[PDB]
Formats: sequence, structure tokens, C-alpha cells
Amino acid sequence: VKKGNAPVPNAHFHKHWNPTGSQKGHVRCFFKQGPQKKIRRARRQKKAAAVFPRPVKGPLRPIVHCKSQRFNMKTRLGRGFTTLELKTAGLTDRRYARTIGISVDRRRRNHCEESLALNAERIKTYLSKLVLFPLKAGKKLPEGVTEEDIKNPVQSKQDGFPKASSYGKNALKPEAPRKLTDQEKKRLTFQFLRKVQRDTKMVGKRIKRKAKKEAKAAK
Amino acid sequence: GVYTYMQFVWNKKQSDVMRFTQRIRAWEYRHSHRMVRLPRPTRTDKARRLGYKRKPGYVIWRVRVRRGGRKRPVPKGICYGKPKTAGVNHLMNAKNMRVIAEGRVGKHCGGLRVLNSYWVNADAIYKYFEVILVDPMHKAIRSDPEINWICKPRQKHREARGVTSAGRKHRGLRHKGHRATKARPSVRANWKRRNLVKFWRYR
Amino acid sequence: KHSAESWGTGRAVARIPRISGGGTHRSGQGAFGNMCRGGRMFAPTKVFRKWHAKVPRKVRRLAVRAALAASAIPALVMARGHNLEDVPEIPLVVPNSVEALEKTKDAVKLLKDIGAYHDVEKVAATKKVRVGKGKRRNRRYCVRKGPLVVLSKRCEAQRAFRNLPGVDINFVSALNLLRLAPGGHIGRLIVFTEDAFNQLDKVLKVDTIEGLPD
Amino acid sequence: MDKYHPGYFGKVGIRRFHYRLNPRFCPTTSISRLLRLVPKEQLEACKGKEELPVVNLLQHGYFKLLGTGRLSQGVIVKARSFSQGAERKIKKAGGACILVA
Amino acid sequence: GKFGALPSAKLRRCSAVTPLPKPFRARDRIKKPKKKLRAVRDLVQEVVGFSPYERRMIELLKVGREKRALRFAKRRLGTHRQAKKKRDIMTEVLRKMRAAAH
Amino acid sequence: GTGRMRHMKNVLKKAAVRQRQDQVAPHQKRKTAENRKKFALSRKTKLA
RNA sequence: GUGACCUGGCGCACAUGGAAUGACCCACCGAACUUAAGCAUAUCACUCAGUGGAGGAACAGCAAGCAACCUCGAUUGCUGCAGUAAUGGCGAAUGAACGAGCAGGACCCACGGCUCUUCCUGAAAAUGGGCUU
RNA sequence: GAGUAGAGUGGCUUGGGACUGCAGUUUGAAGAGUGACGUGUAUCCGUCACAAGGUGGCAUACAGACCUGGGACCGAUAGUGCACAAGU
RNA sequence: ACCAAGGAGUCUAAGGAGCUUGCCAGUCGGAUGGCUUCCAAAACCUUGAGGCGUGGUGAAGGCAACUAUCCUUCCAGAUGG
RNA sequence: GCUUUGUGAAGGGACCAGCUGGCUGGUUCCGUGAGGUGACUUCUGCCCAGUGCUCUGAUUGUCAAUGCGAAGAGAUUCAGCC
Repeated sequence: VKKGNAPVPNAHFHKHWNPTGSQKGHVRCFFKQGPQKKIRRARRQKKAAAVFPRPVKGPLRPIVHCKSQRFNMKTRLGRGFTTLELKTAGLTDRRYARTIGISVDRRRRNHCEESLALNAERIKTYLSKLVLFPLKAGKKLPEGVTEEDIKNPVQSKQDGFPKASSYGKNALKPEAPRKLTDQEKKRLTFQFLRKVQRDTKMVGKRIKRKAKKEAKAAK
Repeated sequence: GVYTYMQFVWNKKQSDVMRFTQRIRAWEYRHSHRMVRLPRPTRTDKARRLGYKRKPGYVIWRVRVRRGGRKRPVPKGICYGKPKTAGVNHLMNAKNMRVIAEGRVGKHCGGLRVLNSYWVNADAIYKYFEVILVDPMHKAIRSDPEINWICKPRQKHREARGVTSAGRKHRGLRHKGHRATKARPSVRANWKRRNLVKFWRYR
Repeated sequence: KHSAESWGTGRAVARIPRISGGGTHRSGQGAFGNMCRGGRMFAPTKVFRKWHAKVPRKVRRLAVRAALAASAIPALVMARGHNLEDVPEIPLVVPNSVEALEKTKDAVKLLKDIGAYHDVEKVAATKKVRVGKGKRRNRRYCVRKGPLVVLSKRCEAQRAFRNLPGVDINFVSALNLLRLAPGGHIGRLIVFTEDAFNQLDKVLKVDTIEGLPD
Repeated sequence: MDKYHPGYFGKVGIRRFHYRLNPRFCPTTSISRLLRLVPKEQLEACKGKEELPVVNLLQHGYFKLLGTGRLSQGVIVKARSFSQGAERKIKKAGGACILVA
Repeated sequence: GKFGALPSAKLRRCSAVTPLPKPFRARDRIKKPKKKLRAVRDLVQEVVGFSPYERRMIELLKVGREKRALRFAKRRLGTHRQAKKKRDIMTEVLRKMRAAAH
Repeated sequence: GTGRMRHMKNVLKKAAVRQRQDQVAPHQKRKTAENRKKFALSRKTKLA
């Protein structure tokens, strides 16, 4: 079809993608990218000015490990803290947590103690970096708040905490040089891998073997 | 409670009690018209759980849909073109009879808003459904917040647009996840979104 | 936007599509063709043509570096057409006090005292109404390019030097090659201030001098 | 088609419905590219001595370790899989392979 | 390339973490038996009776033919699981009948 | 747009007035919850 | 003693609906030219045409979901996965999704991502109602 | 949350393949559980969610028509069919 | 028949083989994010997942490139001692 | 003019996407729906093997879906009858 060696076309444009006189087309041109960048920036700062004396994002999100085996080690932000993390931090009212700016996610649970401790200490450094304004402007004033934290409410751009990925990018940091352990000298890791893989394959066989053994025991 | 007992009575539909009652009701539906205004919902429990109230803003309408598949309206059964599209008789509608019934009642009562419907009866010739409609310009409706959302101009002809429960059913929206892959936000919206040729400024 | 059909053979005309209907001049006339009057062009211009161009950042930065080196070599500033009659040195460096300039009169005083107002005056004199159908599409004038003032930050010198015809403004934080080498031509007069000059290689992340053949 | 694309026109192999690729993702490195990943201060202070530096391959994005390339001094390698050649070379150099999630 | 086979972490028994025991939530009360609802349903069964296919199942279980009753329930419900459950229900109903009779 | 439009032309000119106001500046309601009372008691004292 | 309900009707009053709209949207219906160097399944295309209904957006939407992980946590849009898995006279061709990165997660919506019904309570939520003022 | 989910069968649809979804018809559950876990079935176990009711802003689309800012566009056989008393 | 004006290898997705340029076991990253009367939807920046490459082979289960002073061998062969 | 033909109405023919729909039919065998031949006159012979149509019990053969039975852990498989 080419009179050459070029690959098989595989073009995938058989269905009126082209805006001609007869067709409307299946084309979307993103010429708005440039203007929309500035527009998004402007509406983001309008969001800030609207919810001013608060984080521009606003809810504290938890840190969860990315899902699959490929992204196990990469951490990221979640949707909200588990009620166990809230109770461990000291918050037993999800609606109050939300009103003071901690995000809740009752769908999530802690499948391990590491996530629990990590997000608990996250909430605990929150609620200490946090200056609550009092309702009605002149009643009770909480601890730590010094009566000029209310005079100087500063809107930070990013939430104090490090980057979300900087929690897996710290667990992925090897130790210092060390001595070997005698089990690390005797252990055959490839033999272990092959053994634990042959294990899942020899199951029914490792039942028929027992059955034959006990039949011959009878006989 | 009373509605639980009603629900289980109506769950055992082949029982002799429910057969007797449904047979009398089928007879009187056949001797009524094709769209009748009910004075009160048959299946009080069902209408209550679908969102009926005995306030003056709600109305119940019964409607029949003739059983069977769809025959395509080609003169003398002559479908030109190719053998695939040359089928006439063994076709089946995309909508289901519940939403067809809702559509008929909503087109007949144009100034009302169609919330849920429910199967009430079925005989050899027809299936009978009851449709709950709400008068959006009634003070009770406009006052009660729980139904107040029906009075907004976006809620006109949900039966016509497939927003009701039967519509969500035949649009594939019963399931989500991997069993409603090409369903949301719409089948045609999805098709457009993944048949789109996107030309960025730099490619 | 026509219902034009071809008449076919057996009629003594060409086989182009022709306007259907009658009773007007347009009837029977050829339609649907680049060759026809009132018919579509050949390959109508589409809006999803590639308009933009992609250059790697390394190459753009190298272009900036080279444009600056050529600005430093003065046998190219004059080649591009600047008057180095009163220019004491190349590159031209200027005290940071000019970044606090508020008046175009003080900007021209500085430019005179340093020897670039000759270029500014050349541009102002040779400013003309653009030749050839560019003046119809909102590009009224053809203005030449004079000195380029590169400041260290956002300051008042922008409003100072703004009205002066040929002068352009720029900052070391973001050096525009469309200003360092306009037209693709190289060797433009740049009048860096002192801190901009001191931050040039820090911004451009230049650590060494290159060993170039001679 | 015969001359420029032989294996066209056919069907071969077990077809796998819902082919997950994240549980099959496994970038591999080699023993030749290990000692580059150790700050040579450790490589120097551990040369003849008993301590061995630790190489965490997941930090750099490698899951399996392949055993091509000679090794100069024993190091401890944490990874998600190893070839038996890689295990053999590391064990002989002195270090140890470690299976890490 | 990059997608070579790899054993799973808990098959290699690595356990980069320490698991927390899956707790009890209010949602898995939906599993526990519902005595009041079962009372309601047994009352309604007492009142309205059984479907024709349920009666045929009871009449098969009377003569024995429990496999035939299972096949009938399978044809009616589609699933072997549902068929086993319905045959269990009908066996228990028949036992209630015989007990009430004797 | 091919006829008199003897009502839609008026509603479109009204929409145009609104649009070329909002292009100048976003809208600001003259009376809101925070000034109703002040305006009303000012009016009261001024007319009394 | 000449009623009380139920179910239907006629008239009146107060109101909605109706029709329109070269862009976008929702529900249906629905081709063929074309491609396969023929052609019939396939393709064009779940498109054009046709019907109905809108809104400033519509639709979707806080899991009877993804995944099999050190799990995640509404939906939507983009990047990418990916021309891959898979479908296909396994021919012409067709062809996703999740992970992951973002925008969003202020606002004229919210019980600040839920709630109706189920379930609990319950003398209709309590000093009659109406027309003018 | 029942003529529902599911199943037999027919037809459309999908990459979804012993059938992704939908629809007719016959059938039709459990709720001392159910659905999904991409090869039909039976047997065990596990994970996730809680359908058959409803609201729900944001990021999103926008060739019309109105209000604007622009353009490496066309320049009266061009650009809209119409630069004009042109859908005349 | 004659003259004038118009009039036909174009843009796009993917790709092939040369050529140019930059970087190098990396490279690119204008999805998006930071800035600053119009110009500017530009320019600048490395927050960047990821694309391609670093490993291939098997239908798959899967497995995965010897060589401890250095160096695969042979024939032709560019330089150089 | 002749001659076949279907039809006694829940029928013949027949439209319609659909319809408790409209048509023949305001009809009822001296009526009619479907063919052929072509006034009068004189005749219209033989062939039911082929194809077509039609009748029977279609009592013997083949023959669908559903239903009923058996075996299987089940998907499923097998038999007989209408």
C-alpha cells in the first residue's frame, strides 16, 4: 500500500471527525488554554479573597498511599481523615472538625497503624498551627491565641506541611552501612521466591499426595 | 408496621389473596379509560416510599401501556438498505414501559412534574402503572422544602428527559463502576468525549 | 450554501455543478469549486492547523545566551544598525538609580547622556505608516527598534521609558528573545542596569566561559 | 504484507480478559548500575571493611534486579525481586538481597 | 520491557506495614438476623399463603423427589443458590405442616 | 431577527444595558441586609 | 331521620401547560452513500435526517464503586493509560477502564457531601377558620 | 425500597469476549442476607459496597443571538448568499 | 472564436528514512501550577505524573544476559606507537 | 357472451406503523372477490406421469418451541409424547 517498509497505517479517522460543509465535526481546539490559565488564576484568588482568613484550599486532607503495587510507595492526599484519626487526635465530633477546617471521610478506615499515626500527628500539628476566631467578637478566647493572632490573620499559600509525596520519599531512604546478619548470609532469596510461587501452584497436588499416603498407610 | 405488612402482602403477588384483588383491579382497569386520575394511591406503602404525601399538592394518575415489543413503522414491512436494518417484528423499545407510561401522563398533564411511578397491575393486553405528579405552583408544594426542588424550571418534563427512575434504569444508570462504563454522564456525552479529536496549542 | 447539481453530458456545457433553479442570473452558474466564482476555495483553511511551535527549554536558553553574547560584541550592534558614535562601552551598564525614574524626560536625559538617544531619535523619525495592507488590519505603523532597557525588577523605569518610541523594556528574571534578537537578527543595543548586569549570569545559570575555537 | 509484515494475519496466545498491568509493572536494573547509586564516601569507607552500604532500588524506581555486570564490593540490596544470577553475584561479592514490599 | 512478572507483596510475605484488625461498623448489622421482621414475614406467610410453584415444591417434597423440587426451583429462579434456599424454606414449611398436624 | 421583534428587541436592549454594566464592574446591590435598617430609619427621621 | 362516606360529573374562581430559539444539552428514533479495491456480518455509526423536552448550562453525582494495593473514597473535565486489554468474513477495521497527575472540592446548592420511605414518636403538632382593615 | 434483582428465550448495544448494558415476554427471589469481584458450573473462603426512592454547587460544553477584546485572515469574481433598500 | 480576473498536490493524526540543533543514561514534559493599562493567549520558571529509552525472551505459568588484574575470537580494516 | 374459481359473515378479498381501526359492505349467492377466453354459429379431442392447487385419517416416516421423566455437584446430557 506504501511500496516500501513503513508500518501498517492504523489511522482511526474513518468517522467524520473533520468539520466540513456537511459535518459538524468531532474536533475540539484548545485555544482557550492561554486565557483560561489567567482566568483560573483570577478566580482562585477571588476564592481566596472570599474565604480570606483561611487556607485557600481550606480543608486539611489526610495522606494516603497511592493504590496499586506500581504506586505503593508514592503517597498523596486523601479526601478526609478517618473518625479513628479524629478520635486519636482529640476530635470526637466530625461536624465540628469540618467547621474548623479538618476534612472528614467516613468511607475511609485505617488498614494499619502507620496511616493512623501519620494522619493523627498531622491533625495534631494542625489544631496547634490553628488560630480559631471566637464567635461574636469579644467572648471567650481559646488557649495559645494571643489577642494579636486575631489582629494579624495571615492567609498562607500552602498549608505549612511538606509536599504530599515527601512522606513516601522519606520512607524510601536507605540506612547507613551495616553488618550482615547470619540469616541474611544463609537466606536464599531466589529460592524463597521460587518456593512461595510453587506453593500456590501445588495445592491440589499436595492433597492428592496426602490421600495416596494415607491409602498406602491403610494398605 | 402497617407499611411493612402491606409491603410483604404485595411482595407475595402470586398468593390467592393478591391474585383475587389484582384480578378485580384488572377488570376495573380494563373497564376504565387509558389515563385516569386516581383519588388516592393504590399501594399506599409503595407510593409513600416513592415520595407521595396526602397533601393537596400531590396527585396520582393511572396509565396503561400495551404489552409487547416495538414494530418499526415501515410501510408494508419494507426496510430498504441492508439485511441488518431489514428487521421489522422482533425489535424491542429502548425505553421501558414504566417510563413510557410516565411520558404519556406527563405529556397529558403538562403543568405537573412527574416524580416516581410504580407498577400496579398487568394483564394479557396492558401493563398498568401509577404515576405520582406534583403541582409546582401549589403553595403547599412550594412551601415544603423536601419537594421544593421540583418547582425549579430545570425540573420540567423529567419523564421526557429520562431523569425519573425508569429513565435512569433504561439509560444504564442502575449500575455504576465497571458495569456502567459508557453510561455517564450520558451515552452520547461519553461517546462524544472519547471520539473527540483534541488539538492542543502545541500538540 | 447552495443546492447545486451537475447537468451531466448531453448538454453543451462543462460538467461542473451548477446552481439549481431559474429566473435569476445565478441559475445555471457553476458552483462548488475553487475554479468557480462564489464557490469554495481549495482546501479551506482549517482552524486546527499548527499555529504554535515547540522549542526545548535548553535550546531557548541557549538562544538567549547567544543573543546576549552578540549584544556584547559591538561589531554586530552597528551591523544591525545602531549608532555607536557616542556609546562609551559595550555592553552598556547603568546605575540602579534609573530604576526609580518617573519621567520620560529623565529617561531621555539618561539615554542622551549614555548615547542611545541617537537610536531613539532614528526610530522616532523613521516611524511611518506601514506599507501594504498591514495598516488596514490594526497594524498602523512600522516602527523600528531602538535600545532595550533591562531592569532588575518591576519598577518605575517602565513607565519612564515606556513612551520613548523605539525603547523596549525587559527584566533579567525573564529575558525575551523576541526582544534580544528581533527579526531573528542579532546584535541589539542593551542598556542593562547594574543589578540586572550582576544578576545576568546568576539567572541564566552560567557557571563557566566556553572554550571556543580560534 | 508477506515481505514487510510476516506475522500479520493470525491469532496466537492465551487471551487475558481484564489485563491488569499495574501488578505486572516491574522496572529492572542491573548489578553494573548499582555502585553508581551509592555515595562513594560509603563505597570508600566500606571497601575492605565488614560493613556494606545499603542500596534501596525502590528509591530510584527499580523493582527487580538483574544479574548482568560484575560487582566490585559487596553491598546490601533491597528490592522486590532478584534473578538467581543477581543473587549469586551479590552473595559472592559479600552482600545480601532483601525482599521488600 | 517494564512489565515483567513479579510476585505480590503478601505472597512474598514482606508486610511493609502493621495491619489493624478490621473493625466492626454499624453497616454489618445488615447481616445479623432480624427477629421482628421475620415475625412479620411469618405472619404474612400465614395469612396470604404460598405461590403455585411453592405449592408444587411442597407437594414434591411430600412424595420425596427433593431433587425434582430442586430442579423445579432452579428452573423458576435461575440460580442453584436460590433453588437450595427455596428448597430449604419449603422443607421447613412442610415440617411445620406435619408438626402442626401431629 | 427578521421581523419587528417588537418585544424581544426591547428585552435584548435591556439585557445589553445589563451586560455593558457588568463589563464595567460586577453588580453591587444598593440595599442589602446590612443597610436596609440604616436607610429606613434615615428616611423616617428625615420625613418626620 | 332524609343523612355519612366513597367514587364520578358539571359550572365557576384562582393558577400552571401550550409556541419560538443556524451554538451547547437530555430522552428516543434512525439511514445510506462510503470502506472492505466485489459483497452480505463488519464500516460509515450507536452518526445525518426525524420526534419530544429544556437550562444558563444540561446530564452525572457522596458507592449494592475502584481494586487485590503499604489500598482508595461523589460526580465531571483535562493529561495519560492508549491505539494497549479486548472485539472483528480475528479481514477492512474497531477499541475502553482503573491506577496515577491535575482543575474542582469559596460562592447565589448542602441536614457544609446528604436525605426520604422503612424504624421510633405521635390527640395534625395545637387557644378554630375566612373576608376587609 | 418486589413483578424488583436475577434466570430461560428474542432482539438491539458494547472492546466487554458460555453474552458490557438495555428492552419485550415467560418466569421470578432472598431479606437467618444480597450485589460485584471481566471463562460457563459446582464446592469452600475472603475483600468491597448496600440496588430496585430523591436532592445536590464546583471544575465542564457553548458555530446561534446579544455585550466586548483581538487577528501574520479576505479585501468587492475575495470575505457570509448579502460591505449597497439581500434572504431583496 | 477573443481578451481580462479566478482556477487545481493543501492542512491534520500517526508513522518511515535522511538532514540540522540541544541534552545525555537520560530526554521531553506549554495537563496543570508560580508571576505581570494594552502589548502579554507572549516571555520566563522544574509542581510535574507520565511518554519514549535503559532487556530481552516464552502461548503461558514465568524467567532474565558467563567472565575477580584488564580483555569475547577470527579475516579484512581507520589512526597511532 | 362463455367458463373456471374462493365465499353462508367468527367468512372471501383487502388497507394500516398501530388501533375494540377504515374498505368491498347502504352488501348477502339472480350476490360477489380472483383468473382466463373474447359476439352469434359449429366444436372444444387425449394426458393428473412433472410442477401447481386441493382433500383425507393426513392412524406408517420426518418434524420446532414449551411442557412432563431420568442421570449429574451443577452447567448440561439423554429418551418418549403432543
